[PDB]
Amino acid sequence: MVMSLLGHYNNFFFAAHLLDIAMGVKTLRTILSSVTHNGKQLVMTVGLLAVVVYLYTVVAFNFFRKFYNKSEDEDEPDMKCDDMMTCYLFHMYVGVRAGGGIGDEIEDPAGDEYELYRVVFDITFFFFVIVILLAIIQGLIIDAFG
Amino acid sequence: CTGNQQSLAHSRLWDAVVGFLHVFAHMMMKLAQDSSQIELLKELLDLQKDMVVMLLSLLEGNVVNGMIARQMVDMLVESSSNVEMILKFFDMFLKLKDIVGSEAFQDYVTDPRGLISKKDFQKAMDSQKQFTGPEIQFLLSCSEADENEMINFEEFANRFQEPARDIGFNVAVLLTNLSEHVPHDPRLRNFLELAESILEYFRPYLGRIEIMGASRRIERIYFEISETNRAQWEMPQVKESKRQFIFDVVNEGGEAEKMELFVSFCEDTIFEMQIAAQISEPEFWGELEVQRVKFLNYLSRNFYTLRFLALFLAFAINFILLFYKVSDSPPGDENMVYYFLEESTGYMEPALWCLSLLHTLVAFLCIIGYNCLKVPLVIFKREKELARKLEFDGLYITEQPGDDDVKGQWDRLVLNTPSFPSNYWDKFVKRKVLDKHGDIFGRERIAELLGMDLASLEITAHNGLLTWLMSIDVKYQIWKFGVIFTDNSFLYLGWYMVMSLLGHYNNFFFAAHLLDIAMGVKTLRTILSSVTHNGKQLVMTVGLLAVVVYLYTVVAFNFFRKFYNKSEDEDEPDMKCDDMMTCYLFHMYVGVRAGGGIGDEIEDPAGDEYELYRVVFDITFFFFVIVILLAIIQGLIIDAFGELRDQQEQVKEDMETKCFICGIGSDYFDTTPHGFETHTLEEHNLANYMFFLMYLINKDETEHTGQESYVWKMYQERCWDFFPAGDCFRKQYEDQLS
Amino acid sequence: GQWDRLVLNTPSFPSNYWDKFVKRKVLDKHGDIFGRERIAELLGMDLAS
Amino acid sequence: ELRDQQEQVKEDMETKCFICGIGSDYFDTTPHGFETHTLEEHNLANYM
Ligand SMILES: Nc1ncnc2c1ncn2[C@@H]1O[C@H](COP(=O)(O)OP(=O)(O)OP(=O)(O)O)[C@@H](O)[C@H]1O
Ligand SMILES: Nc1ncnc2c1ncn2[C@@H]1O[C@H](COP(=O)(O)OP(=O)(O)OP(=O)(O)O)[C@@H](O)[C@H]1O
Ligand SMILES: [Ca+2]
Ligand SMILES: [Zn+2]
Ligand SMILES: [Zn+2]
Repeated sequence: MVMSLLGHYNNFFFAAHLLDIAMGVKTLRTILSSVTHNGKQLVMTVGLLAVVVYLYTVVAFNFFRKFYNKSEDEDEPDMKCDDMMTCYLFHMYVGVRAGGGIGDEIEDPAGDEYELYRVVFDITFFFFVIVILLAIIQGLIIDAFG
Repeated sequence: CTGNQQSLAHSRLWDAVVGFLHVFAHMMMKLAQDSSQIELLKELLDLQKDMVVMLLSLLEGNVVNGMIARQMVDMLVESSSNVEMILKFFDMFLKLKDIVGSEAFQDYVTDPRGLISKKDFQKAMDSQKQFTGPEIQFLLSCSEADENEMINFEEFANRFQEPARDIGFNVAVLLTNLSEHVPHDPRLRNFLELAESILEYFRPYLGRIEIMGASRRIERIYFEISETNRAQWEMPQVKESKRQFIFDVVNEGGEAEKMELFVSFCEDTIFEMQIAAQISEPEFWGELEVQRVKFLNYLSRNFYTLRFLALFLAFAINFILLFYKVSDSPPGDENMVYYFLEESTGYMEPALWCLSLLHTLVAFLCIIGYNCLKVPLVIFKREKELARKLEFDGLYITEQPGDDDVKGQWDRLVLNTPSFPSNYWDKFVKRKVLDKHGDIFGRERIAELLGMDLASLEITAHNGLLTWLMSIDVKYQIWKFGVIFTDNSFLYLGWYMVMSLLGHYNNFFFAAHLLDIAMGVKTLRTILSSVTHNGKQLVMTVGLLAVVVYLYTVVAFNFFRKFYNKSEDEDEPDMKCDDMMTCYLFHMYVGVRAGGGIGDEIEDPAGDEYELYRVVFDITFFFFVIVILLAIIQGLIIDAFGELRDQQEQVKEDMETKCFICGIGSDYFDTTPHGFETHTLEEHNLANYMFFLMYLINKDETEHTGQESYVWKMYQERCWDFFPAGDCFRKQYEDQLS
Repeated sequence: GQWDRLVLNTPSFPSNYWDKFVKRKVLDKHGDIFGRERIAELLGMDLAS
Repeated sequence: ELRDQQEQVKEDMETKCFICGIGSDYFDTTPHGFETHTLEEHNLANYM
């Protein structure tokens, strides 16, 4: 009722009533219940993912700072990792939505005296995050629903 | 002894007991009205306790409908006129103790010394209709009450509680035994109803053990559970250890050895309570020593809170470290200074500097607390296992270690040491093994191996700047240090402290403590365990993937070299595959991180005389790697995690249909309401068995009952035939004689 | 449990429950061992007078 | 399922007798009862 009242102030507030009452049906009621079913595990797994990516951010900030360049206009630097907050935000935002981890977005390490270290960095980021932690979260949600 | 039991049954003992009950019941009332002959009353109660002990002994091996039980119940119903007085004497003082200290009774006291001011004690006792006129008169008479009102309820209520506790417990045990053996007797129901006030009082103290009896039948055992033995059993650091023990026994314990593991757990938790006994708060050179001893107890008694404090410190340090910034110039070539981004307050840097120090201090305190708390447990377990291997299944005399386990070879060091059983209770294991194996094998060689003095020196028991610098067992200390360093928890704490120290060299080394201690929680602990659960399969699947990628690398190197070009700048070639190492690195690095295999990165083969071959190459690479091997690895990890989570629930749901001791749990005992709960909480309770073991250990050998001596003798020789088999005294007697 | 303490000592506590004599039942059950006057004050019913 | 079939055969013995049928619902009432019935009376190696 409160949001129905608020919908007169702005007509777009009636959109939430499309979702909030569609769950009153039987089939879609358990979809939301699945999220809160493993509530004590979802938040903790997300925290573990955040800690892991934080460790990767620390490693990248200390050593691989020169690779995080995202502009070529003679105003080149655009350093994604020149601040711990900025590097962590870059790793959060697009380091997991990418299909191959953080290695897809950064430049190639071919012949930069750190090629093996950065190859290990990218491979272990991909393996430990994309194909492990995301799969664990997916399995938690789907198994709770099942 | 059946003959003597029948001889006393068919004798004049019953008349003597009746007369004794009469005189005791009358003298208990007579002696309590003056508080001058208190010692005589205490001695009288002791003699009553001895008589009740004799009566209980008369019912040692009685059949459910035994003749001796019926004779005893006839004896009690013959002298009911005095048993009622005894029960009322107990109940009235129990009710007086309960009433005193409440609110209704406290509403009458107005004096400031704690005096009820007699002539208002009667009103206070009459407001709550519990006693009668004569009972209140008797209570008034038993009080001191000088100057016509001086009844000190604080001492009056507690005067008769301690002396009458033993006799009350003994008569409660006797009544419980008689009621549980002959239930079809209305002449005992009135006795039970009149004794409900003492029976309900000794509810938590009265144990109930069912054992395999001496000859052929299940017998019930009643004993006393000390208040301290139950207070320490309810400690938070005990329930989780019990749950871990059940987890291990149910999953990886199997059968035919459950009782041995249970007894070992009972001894381990007895040692745990022994450790916790001296950890309680009450507990020139001498003052410093006692102060140091007192100081080294706050860390041990409060050790997990230090772990939480270290976790909080690590989180705060990492949050502070999140503000680091790098620039080519100082805030005021290739400098690259790592300075701090002070947003609005300059106190962030001193806060980081201080937190770095307290983190290391807390880590050192944590490792000290672990050393003073959980190391004696593992030392005791190792010593006990070694001693019981030596004296029962001798491993360094008859057999030898198989050279495959480092534990057996390392345990050879602690032998021939003057202080080998420093933590184990048994200090005479060397003499036991010498007397057991010193005849078939060389007595002198066994004495040399165990390092004890020969029979010439130690024949029989005929009878600190220097102590801490000369009286040290170097060999024992080396063995203990090796055992401690082999422990996983000690290694983890040592690594924690080492990296805390290293964090002062570079502030970024505190980041690992963010992850390594977050796994101490329950939910995230199995996430890492899943990786090593399928350890023998993960590495091998990764090796298979590497071999497949190597085969594709060979095929690409031989034929499809011209396609691997990754530059267009008139310095074109940039051949990724012109060297087998480079081609393999290109395929492994980005051939699996791509969503469509290696075909996405290389150039198109459209119209190049190899279009079909390269199309097959790309399609089979994609299908065989991306959608098969990666899926297999993912399934391995997720299935290991799921089965690890499911094993934690299988052990939690297995008890609800099975009995931990006698076998069948709920297909025969749940036929009555709360039937499984009764069978668990009354007859077969593992905590009750542990309490019985503690009671036997604490009790003197000369005071052991026949069943207690039988159980103790079987325990000393490590035979568990006294534990209930698939029988619970109800399939034998209560099946027909309900 | 803490919020249920407000509904006590109310003239119309069992407004929906069928049993309107629960106060008298608990007074007759626990009014002897504990204070009858204090129980009446806690449950807010008129005293026996 | 290939991995699970290799585990089902490793747990069917622990409740059934390879020769006479019933394995543990009648012989485990005594301690080491299944072990005795396997190692003394009905042993396939002994039949070989
Ligand atoms: N001797 C026993 N025989 C059979 N089952 C038992 C025995 N002792 C305990 N159990 C099982 O354990 C249950 C109670 O013990 P458990 O420790 O599992 O639970 P809890 O008392 O709620 O836990 P806790 O005290 O550890 O917090 C019983 O309901 C029963 O299923
Ligand atoms: N005749 C039998 N009847 C029933 N079960 C049997 C019989 N023989 C063997 N078993 C089962 O097999 C188990 C022992 O044989 P098994 O080969 O499976 O194990 P193992 O001796 O540890 O292995 P191995 O000797 O092959 O290394 C017994 O515990 C029982 O479960
Ligand atoms: Ca004796
Ligand atoms: Zn049982
Ligand atoms: Zn068989």
